[PDB]
This record gives sequence, C-alpha cells and structure tokens, in this order.
Amino acid sequence: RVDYLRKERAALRIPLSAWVEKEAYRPGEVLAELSEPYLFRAEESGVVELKDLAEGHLIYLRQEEEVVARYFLPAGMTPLVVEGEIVEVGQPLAEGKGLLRLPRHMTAKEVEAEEEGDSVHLTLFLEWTEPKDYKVAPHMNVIVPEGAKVQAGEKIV
Amino acid sequence: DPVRQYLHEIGQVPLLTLEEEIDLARKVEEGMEAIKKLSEATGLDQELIREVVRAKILGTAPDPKTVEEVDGKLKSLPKELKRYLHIAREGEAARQHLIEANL
DNA sequence: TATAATGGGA
Repeated sequence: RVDYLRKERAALRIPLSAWVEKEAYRPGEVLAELSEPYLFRAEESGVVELKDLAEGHLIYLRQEEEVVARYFLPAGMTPLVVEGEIVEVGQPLAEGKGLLRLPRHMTAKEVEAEEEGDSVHLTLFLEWTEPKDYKVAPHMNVIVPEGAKVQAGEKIV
Repeated sequence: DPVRQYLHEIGQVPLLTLEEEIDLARKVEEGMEAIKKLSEATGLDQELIREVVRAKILGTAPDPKTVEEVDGKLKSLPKELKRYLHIAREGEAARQHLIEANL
C-alpha cells in the first residue's frame, strides 16, 4: 500500500451568489452554499475521464493525448457524465445541488477568481492523499521498508 | 547408526518455500556480483574476498594479520561501496541456507 | 550444464 501525495490544478465555475470567499481552503469547509441547483458546464470539448475521489470527482477532458481543461467537482456536485463519454462545449457535466464543500482528505490553495456577471471562474491548486495497492509475486523482491518516504520515478519493488 | 544421526540432523532444517528459494538464490547471485565489484573497487582477487567473507560469517577462528587486515581495508571504504560488502555477507549466508535446506 | 524430483533399509 503506497499513499501517494497527488497535486493538480483544476478549473471550476459557480455562481457568485453562493461562493464563500476565501483564498486558501481547508478540508471539509464550505466553498459555496447554492440557493438553487446549478449546471456546471464544459467550456471545452473532448472525451471525459472521470476519476472518483474520496467524496469528490475530477473530470479530464482530453483530445488526442493532450488535455484541454482540468475540471474539479466538489462534494455536493454530482457528475452528469460517465467515464468514457463524448461531450462538447456547453454540455453540463455536473449539477451543483445543496451546499458544496471541499472533500475531507483534500486541500485547496492558490485559488483564482474571474467574475463575469453572476458566474465566477475558479482555478484552484488541490492536494490529496490517494492510496494505491500493489501486488508482488514470488519472483519480485521489495526494496523499500515500512513507512519509507518515497519520491516519483523510484523503484519500489 | 550414523545414518540415523545424519538424517535427523538434516531433518531439523525445514524445507524452503518457492518464495524463500527465489530469495536465497537471488541474494547468492547478488552477493557474487557484489564480490566482483569489490575486485574492481579495491583491486584484489575474487577468491580472496570470497574466503574473507566466508571466514567472518561461518566462524571466528594468517588469522590475526592477513584476514583481519583485508577485512579492515574493506571496512574503511565509502558508504556507496560498503553496500557491496554487506550484500556479499548476506549473499554468503544465503548460500549456506540454500545448501542446508536441500541436503 | 536446467520439466520436477527433498529423511535408509535390513
């Protein structure tokens, strides 16, 4: 079991009316309290990669091998798409229902802010601990000990 | 009856699992390769390091001079090159257990 | 030099 430290910048769009304004975000607090449901729409096209997080989601819209936009779905914003779907510009990807929060195991820092009318365009820097289990066969020997702080590119087994 | 004596002695050593069999055979090959990279770093023969490692493992008791002065030179090496000393030691331990488990 | 083979016998 390797608990990775994953970081990523992702875009978001919500109404200005609901946004609880801050610059640095802690796990679990409220990012917005929506009065009515909101359709969070795609601003680009491509195929969606839906990675389910602890209590959040991340939409990856990609054309060819590159990425066109990184999308962040906070808690209380249920996705409207499925892993491996075609979407285009203007099609909603998630519906913000209720009051949306940061996931309990994720931290958001370096938030941007772009107000256009009642809509605000946020691009925040997320960090969270994503475990991943690994199977090792008899023809494999483990190199690192228990609790070994490891870095990317290093051989584990 | 010396045959019943020896069969009982090899009886104490349990058989080794396929995982242990791969692991011991791995440490053996790693130790043998650790010896060759010590013959490049220090510059002396393979069989010399081979016996000095065998000595310091399977038994305590030229014993005070040549054996200990070669081990002393090996002990006075950088950290990056003393890895292969430890790897050779446990590799020779693996050879012992690999033999004992298949008697 | 390589399938795998693992506690005797009167």
